[PDB]
Parts: sequence; structure tokens; C-alpha cells
Amino acid sequence: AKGIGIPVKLLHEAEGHVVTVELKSGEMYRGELCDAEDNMNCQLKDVTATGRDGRVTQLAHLFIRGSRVRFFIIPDMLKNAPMFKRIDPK
Amino acid sequence: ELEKKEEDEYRTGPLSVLTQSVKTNGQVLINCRNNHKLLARVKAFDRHCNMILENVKEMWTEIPKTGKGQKASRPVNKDRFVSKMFLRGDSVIMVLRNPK
Amino acid sequence: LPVVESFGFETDLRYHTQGQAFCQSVFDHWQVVPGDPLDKSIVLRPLEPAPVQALAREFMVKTRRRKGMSD
Amino acid sequence: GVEPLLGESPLYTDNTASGIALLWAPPPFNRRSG
Amino acid sequence: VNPKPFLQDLTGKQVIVKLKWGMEYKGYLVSTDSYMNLQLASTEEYIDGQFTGQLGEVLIRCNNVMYLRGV
Amino acid sequence: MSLVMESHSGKSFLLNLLDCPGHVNFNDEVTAAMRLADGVMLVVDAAEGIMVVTERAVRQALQEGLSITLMISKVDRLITELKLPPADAYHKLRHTIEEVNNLIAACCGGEVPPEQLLDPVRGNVTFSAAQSGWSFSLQSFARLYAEIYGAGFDPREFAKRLWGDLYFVPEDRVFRRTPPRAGVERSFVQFVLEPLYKMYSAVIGEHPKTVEGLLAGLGVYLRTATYNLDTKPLLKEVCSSVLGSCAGVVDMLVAHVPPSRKASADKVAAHYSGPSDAPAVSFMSACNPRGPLVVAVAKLFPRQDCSRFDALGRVMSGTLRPGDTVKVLGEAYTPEDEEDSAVATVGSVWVYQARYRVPVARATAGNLVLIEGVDATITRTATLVSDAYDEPVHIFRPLRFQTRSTVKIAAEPLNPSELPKMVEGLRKVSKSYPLCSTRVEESGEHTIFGTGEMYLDCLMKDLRELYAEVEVKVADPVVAFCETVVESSSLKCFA
Amino acid sequence: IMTQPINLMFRFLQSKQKVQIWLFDQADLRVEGRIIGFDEYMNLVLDEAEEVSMKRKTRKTLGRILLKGDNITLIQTTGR
Amino acid sequence: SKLLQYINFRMRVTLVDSRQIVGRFMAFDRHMNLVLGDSEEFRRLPPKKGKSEEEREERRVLGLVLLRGEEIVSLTIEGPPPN
Amino acid sequence: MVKLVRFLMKLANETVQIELKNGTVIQGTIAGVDIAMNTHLKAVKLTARGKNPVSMDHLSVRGNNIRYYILPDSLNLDTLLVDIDKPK
Amino acid sequence: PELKRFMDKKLSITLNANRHVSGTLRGFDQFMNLVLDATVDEKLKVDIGMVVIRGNSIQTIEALE
Repeated sequence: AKGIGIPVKLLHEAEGHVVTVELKSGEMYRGELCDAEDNMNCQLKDVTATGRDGRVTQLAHLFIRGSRVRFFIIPDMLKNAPMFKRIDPK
Repeated sequence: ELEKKEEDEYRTGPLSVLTQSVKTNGQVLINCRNNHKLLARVKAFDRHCNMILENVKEMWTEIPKTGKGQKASRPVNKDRFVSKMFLRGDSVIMVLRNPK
Repeated sequence: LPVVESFGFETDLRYHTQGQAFCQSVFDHWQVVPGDPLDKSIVLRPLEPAPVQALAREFMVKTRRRKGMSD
Repeated sequence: GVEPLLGESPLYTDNTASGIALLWAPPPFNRRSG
Repeated sequence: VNPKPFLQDLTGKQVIVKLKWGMEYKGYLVSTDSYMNLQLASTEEYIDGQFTGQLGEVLIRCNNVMYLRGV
Repeated sequence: MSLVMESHSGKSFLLNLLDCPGHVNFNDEVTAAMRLADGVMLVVDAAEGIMVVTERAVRQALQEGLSITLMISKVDRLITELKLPPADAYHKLRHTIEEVNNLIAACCGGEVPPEQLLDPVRGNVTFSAAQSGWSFSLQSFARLYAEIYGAGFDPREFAKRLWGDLYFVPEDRVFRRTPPRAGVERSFVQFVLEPLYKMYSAVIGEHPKTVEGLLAGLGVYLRTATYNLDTKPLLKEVCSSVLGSCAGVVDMLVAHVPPSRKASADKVAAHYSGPSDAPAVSFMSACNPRGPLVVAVAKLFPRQDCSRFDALGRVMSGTLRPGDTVKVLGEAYTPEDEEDSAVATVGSVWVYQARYRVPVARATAGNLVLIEGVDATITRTATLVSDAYDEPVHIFRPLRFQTRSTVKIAAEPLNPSELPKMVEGLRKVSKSYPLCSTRVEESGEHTIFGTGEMYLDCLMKDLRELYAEVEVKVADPVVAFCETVVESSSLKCFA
Repeated sequence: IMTQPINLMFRFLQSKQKVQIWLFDQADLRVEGRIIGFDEYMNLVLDEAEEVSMKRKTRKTLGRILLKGDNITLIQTTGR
Repeated sequence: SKLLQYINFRMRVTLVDSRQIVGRFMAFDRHMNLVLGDSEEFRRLPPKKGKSEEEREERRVLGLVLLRGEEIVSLTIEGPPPN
Repeated sequence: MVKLVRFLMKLANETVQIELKNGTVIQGTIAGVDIAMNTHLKAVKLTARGKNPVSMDHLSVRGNNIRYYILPDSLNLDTLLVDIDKPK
Repeated sequence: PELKRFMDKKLSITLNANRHVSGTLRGFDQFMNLVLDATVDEKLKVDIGMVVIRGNSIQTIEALE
């Protein structure tokens, strides 16, 4: 909406896909994001937890606080978002 | 109207010690977020506790790394001077006016 | 209004109303054709419509005559 | 203080009826321009 | 007791502001801002609870505060 | 047509809307689209309320287990033709959604299933004046209020309150179940409709400088070359400004319509007739794009030559590609007798955008699409299953219309020298008209079976020009007579 | 009963049961006390407060404190 | 911003924990959020004497990444826009 | 509108130094500072904690991880100090 | 917020300095304060009753179901 920057609407249109979440603590979280917040709080499902020691754990759902999160890994499929193409020089 | 209540928030509020320090040019020693202590005089400030500092000498205690197995070194007092500097208020832990 | 009797009905309904009305028709159900459909007691008119009492008769009659059957 | 989106404008005006009449007017009078 | 009543009733009282890092400053609560950074008058210092020196009147930022007590 | 539309979240959803005929005698088209899509948008026009085809498609909608969503269209006829005040407009809109909900109740059992009941507060009903270029839901309206007035609440709890017998008290900026004063209107009329009426008559009775000031009051700023257009164009532009992107539609259906992951499951469970213990029904029930491709080709569309028909159907299982081999399982297909199915190729698969076609290299499971090279064996509908599947295979049940081809006509080509293409025309007519029925008698003439006036009218038109080009004499129309009993025979008949 | 959190805080104040509050990144130090006041910034005016260092299990009496919300981790009831 | 001059231009990022991220620029938010195409993590392992600092910084390939400004400390250019 | 970022955004084309939150040192020219205190520098050299200096044609630094600025000794402060009370 | 989809469900809530409290949700705020029923400290093996956790005192939450 008016006021909102592009990459969070990127995050929103990433909905319904399987992505990865790195938080500032260093562990990795792979799962299907259900929906996310303006404040980057997000809910994934089918959760793979990769702990700081390589620990692999199975979590049904995850709600991740955004200001806890470092970055997101998102399919380049979705890097075809209309913002990406529209801004593009060609 | 925001500016006048801002002014009296500076004036009767706790940061007024620094406001005093602006007008009396008194020396203030500030405790930083990483414990490097900066003695200087405030030129101006904001609501962020960010500062324009003059005659700034920051001093700290550096403990150099020993070779593995040998005694922890003696901590060394190091100070560095700059004439004028900006200070960001998130680095500020403490401000101390000098009693003069 | 029976579907037989729907022939040109939307038109004439608009025509004697100058068109302020508009009607719709959907198939709704079946019900029984009045008269006696096998009847012979009424010998009927070509080119003229039969009354209520002779419909079921001549209706299956002309049905057969078209479909290739005797009366 | 969200109040009403348009609470400072009259719901109806004397000319409003005329505008409606213009809307339901034969071709030349439909339009404002031409 | 809302914290603003507590702060303004503690005004001028002997009060301790212990910090999140463990430092505790005990002194006179001169005044407080809208943002709960504190004026302290004739302030005493303690780290590891043992007294280390007096700083006189000092200003502490809100984000440096752990909690504060009336003496 | 599937359009990539925007949500309030900015997440673009791909919405497959299938624009249908609404004239009664074309209900055939309807069922196709309705067995295609798992959701339906019923556009009831604010002015005239409920009519025949609306609730008949509503029964179609509940029978096929669909997500039914109300779109009150043509709201401007409340303002401009009928001139009903904002309060009586609330009454009329409320009464129209109430009429839909009660004629839902009738066939759903006299009670309203709680996931099916349409009222705007949960965001199912959306208002529309498509012509004047605007539409909304209370969600979109509450959010709009939040945006123009500053980020001063959660639009959600606002839309929670704007509908009903809720009356805003200026006393304390809260909504009540009770009229705080004598004469105050509801929350809908005031907070929605009063602004709408003001918007409409600030356009339809007032100086374009008054419009430019009425909206320069608001954030929206036009181009001073939009305050020249006539009353309808200026009306559309002004409302589309302060009623913006239609988020009521996306943020309505993409909420109250499941995606393909869940839609295909019940779709086949109520729609597949073959054994659901087989892997194929489970490959559908996950809408797994990698499994044996099962497509439900329920419509076919003629082309620019009128020679062959592209096949519109839903790839609900697996991933198709242009250049496949498939067994297309026809109508009368039998697991014991595989007479009625043909092996065929796929030429090219598209996505259809109602004026043109986009070539799509792969057809995902859950995607309704256009297939090339299959029409030779399709009359009304079929299933698509790859030859790459060695499992027993069955079909999606044929369309069970609401309507019957109750009317019959005779057809005799003026020139018998062209009765082949005539029937080929008839044959190709049996290509595009689901309710078309061609029947040959002991009389030998081809009788054709349609709903009524317009359906047979346009089928006769397309027979005349689209497929055959042979002009044919049609006798007086006549309908089908059933044969019933009055009371039982008095003797037992033997043969 | 799906009750609001602020109503649980009303519970904590008026019931004046003694609670323990965890602090930010403070797994070593807890603060017990009886809640006698709070704001929407949820700085907690506490009675009879004593700070627990669990590793040696030493409890330091602080009395009536005003705890900064910015250090608040968890509001748990010190019930049996 | 002048980092509009910097979309499509390949860039390197430092995190607060001093981990390195190299990717190309797609979109930027006011909160210093960034969109990195073709991103890979270079994490500095401790320098074990006898080897170059340049030849064993652990590269992981992250793919397309988006960066929250709160832990974003420093950004530099890495190269031209790739072709 | 604070006084000091009001002062800092006029540091355009200032050849100054910067200390980071973790102890990195940066000497370079301020091409821009914005309302978030984020600075883009030109003609830069950045020297990490215990690290060799590396020069940068251009550099970006977040306003929040900035420890502080070292301003020129040649600074007409009282030039840039006027107008800070002026709202535009 | 999506915490609404969690109403009255047993949860595992991780907090600052590596702490886990597991309790059936009771309610939340815009500041993401959380009130829990029958919460258990997974470190010391203690069921700590009904609790409120602070917003920035919530690293993550998992749903065991």
C-alpha cells in the first residue's frame, strides 16, 4: 500500500511457497510461509530447523518475529515480481 | 507549540544538566556503550542524546592478547584526541558534568 | 406458462406492454396434457388449433405422424 | 479523530436534481461538452 | 500505581537506579522526562554492589535503566 | 480469463474468472464454468434484486459444493435512477443480501451453514458499480479510511462495525447497537453511503471546480484534464480515485475461496465416479503437479477457421506439456469396455485472456487451460489421462444441468446435396453447445433440442454461419411430451 | 475463557499474589515481588520485591521497586 | 536515495556478526531492507597461520536473499552490473 | 526534527572519519547523510578491527551501526549551526 | 495477527537467552504480549501456570499438534 516499500510486498507475494529464514542467532528455518506482517513477523509451515550445531529438527508450524530475523531466502521464480521487471532498464 | 514544550523538556527535564553544560561550557565525561570514556564539552544536542562535542579526549583500557599459556597482560591506558566530533546517542550510557 | 405456449411469448408480452415489461422462462416441471390422448371421439381440424378437450389427442397424434407412425 | 470521510459536504443540492435530469435526458442534453 | 505516579511521588526522594549491566546509582531524583531518563542529585555509585565513588548530579538515559527503588 | 490481481497485502493472486452468460436459456454454459471453478461470484444487481437465473445458478452453486460470493453490482442505480436516500439504500442492499441468504437457506436445509452465510462483516459481500468504475467491501472501505485519515486504527475491527444496526456516537468515537440520538442513521449509511452520495452528486450536480476542491480536500488529486469529461466519464474517474484498486474482490475471494491444493480434493470426491482408492484420485487429492496428469476438459471453443476446437479444461493432476500423448476418456467410457476413448496428442497449451491466447510451456495441476489437438473425440466433455499411466482410469461425471433441452425443432437442409456438412454443422454444433442435442427419428429428420427462444436462436445462427454455411429450413418448434399414468390398470398385461 | 492479557495483569495487581518476573537475557537473575502498579509500557511497580540469583539461589530484597518494562521477559505466577 | 544509482549494481554487505554477503541489487526499502540476487555468504574463518586470508573464507551459496537493515552495517560495490 | 541529523545531512562533500559500533575505522568523503543517519561516502578507505586498510571508490554505512563521526578541524561549525532551528 | 489462528492451543515459546515455556495460548496483544495456560519451563521441568511474556521476549513459537 501507499507508504510501504517493495521488498515486504515481495515477502507477501512469496506467500504459499517454501522459503528459508536466517535469524540473527544463526539457525536456519525452511518452511511454507503462510503470511507475514508489516513488521516481518511471519508464519511458516512444514518447518525444518537447522540449529547452530547442525541440529535438524521437525516443527509443524513456526511463527517468527521479524526483528529477530536476519534475512530470507526466496525462490528466484518469485524474483520475477512485477516490481523487479517494471523497475528493470529493458 | 511543539518547540516550546520541547524547550522546557530540555529546560526542567533531566537532560538539562547537558543544557547547562551547553551554556556553562562545562566539561562532561560520557560512559559509552563499549566503555570507552569520552571527556569533552557539549556544543549542542538533540532528543536522541546525540551530541556535538568539542575538545574531545576519549580514553580506554586495552588488554593486548597474550600468547597461549602466558599471564594476562597489564591493562594499558590509551587516550586519543579530536577537536570536534559527533556522538550518536545509542552509544551513550552516561553523561557526567564536572563539578566546577 | 407451458413451453408449447411459450412460442413467441416474450415478444407478444413486450408488444402489448410497449416493452416496459420483460419476462424470463426456465424449465420448471412436467404436468398432464388435458383431455384424452388416445381418444378417437374427436375428429379434428387441420390448420386450426384444437380446444383443451382435444389437445392430448391431436398432440400425440401429430407426434406419431411426424415421427413416422400411423395415427 | 477519523470521523466521517466526507462529513463537510452536503448530501444533496438543489442542482443535484438537475444533474440527474441531465443524466436521463435525450442525446444532446446528456453531455456537458460536444 | 502507574509508573508516572511512582516517579513523580519519588520526586526528590532517595532512590536507586540499578542498570541492566548491574550498576546501581543511589541519589536524589531531581526530575524525570516523558521518556524515563533520570536526573540524579548527589549520586553514589555501586558496581558489584560495593561503593566506587560519588558523581554528584548525573543524567542517565532510559535505555540504560534496569529498575529503580525508593530508599 | 485469469488475471493477476492485487491484494491489500500486495501479494498478487492469479484469479481465474469465467464470465458467463446470464440469460436463462444459456445455463448450459454456466454448468461448464461451474464444474470448472471451485468458487463462484454471483453478481446480483442492486436495483432489481433477485431474479430467476441468479438463484438457479445458486442451486447450481450449492449442489456442486462451491464457494459462493455475493457481488452487489450496479449500486449507482440506487443513487441515480431510483434516487433512494442513503438510509433506504441501506435497507435495499441489506434486503438483497438477505434474499440471497434466505434462498440459500431454502435448499441448504432451512438453516445457513456458518462457512457459507454471506454478510459483509466477514467480507464475503462486495458492492459494485462496475460502470462508474468502482467496487469495494467494508474491508476495503475501512482500510481506505485508515489510509486517508492516518494510520489510526486496524481497518479490520472497523469493518467489524460498519455494517448492521450500528450507530456511531460522536460522543466517544465508538459504535453502538442503539441510536444515540433521534434521527441519527446507521454506521453503513453514514460512514459509507453518505460519502458515496456526496461523491455522486458532487459530480452530477456541481461545478468541476467544486469536484476538484471536494477531492483536493481528500488526498486524491486529479489532472485538471479529468474535470472536463462528461458526467459519466468524470463520475467514473472521480470514484475510481477515491475508490481505487478493487481490493474487495481479491481480498474477498482469495479469502473465501480455497486454492487448488484443497479445491481438487472435494472436486474429485464429489465429481469423480471411478474408484477413489486408486492412486489417481489421491494424486488429484493433493493436486500434486508431478503425478499422472488428470485433466477435466469440460468445454471446447471454436477457432478462427471454425475447423477444430481448442479444449478448455482444468489440469487438476500432474503437469501437461505441448507435445504429449494421452487417452482422452469420453462420455460413455467403461472400465470393462474401453470403446469410448481416444488416444490423441497435445499441440500447444495456453492461458486464455478473453481476447487472445498466451502459450504456456507447462500446464500445472490445478490450472484451467486451453489444449490443442483433442476435439476429434470430444462432443460435450471428457477426461485427459496420459498414456504414460498403466493404471485403470475413469472419468469425471458429466454435467448435471439445472435445465433440460425441453424445446425441439426440426431441421431439413434446403439442399440435400449438403446434408453431410449440414450434419457436420450439426456435429460441430454438438461441439460448442453443451445442451444441444441432435436426434434422428424413424422420420429420419434431425431434431435439435434446446432450452428455448434465445438458445435455439443463437444455435441456429451459428449453425447458419459458423460451421455449415448451408441454410436449412426449420419447421415450427414443438416440445417433448412425456407419457404418464392416471391410475393403475385394472388388468395385468402379459406378453 | 479467552481473556485479554491486560486482564491477567489486572489479576496480578488486585490479587497481589507475589509473582516472579524474568529479565531480558537474564537467565541468572529473576525478580519476585507483588505487583502494585503498571502502565501500558508495563513498567511494574512491585512490593516486597527480592531478586533471585538461582545458580547460587540467593535472594536480594529490594522492596518496592519500579521495574523497567524494557527488561521484562516473562510474567509468571510464583504459585505452588 | 543515491542507492537508486545502485540497483542492478553488484554489491557486498557486512553483518554485525561480521558475515559477508555478496549479491546483486534489486530493490531497497526505507528500513535499509535490500534484495540480493545471486547471493552467497562469505564467512570469515579464523586465519590459521601458513595460509592466505584470501583463499579459505567459507562460501555458502544462499540464492536470492532479502536483507533487514537492523543488522545491516556496511555496504560496498563489488563489481559492475553483470551482463 | 532533531537538531543533529539536521546538522549531519549538510555534511555533503565533507572529507571526514567515522568510528563503527564494533571498532572499524573509515576515512572518506560524505556524499550524503539522510534522515536515518545512513551515510554514503566517496573517496573512502575502510580499515576493519585488526585488519589492513582497503580503499573504496564509494561506501555505504547504516546510521544505526555508526559509533560516531570525526569532523574536519577546518569546520565553520557556526555556519552550519544556524538554520537548524529553522523548520522548512 | 496469525496468533489468532492459534487460539487455545499448546505452544512452545522461545525467549531471550535461550528459554522455552510451553503453554496453551490464552491471548495476545499488538505488542505481542502472550498469556498462557499451564505453561512448563522445559529447562527445569516445572509447570509454571498462567503467564504473560513480553513482545521482544518472543524469539519464536512452534506448534506441537
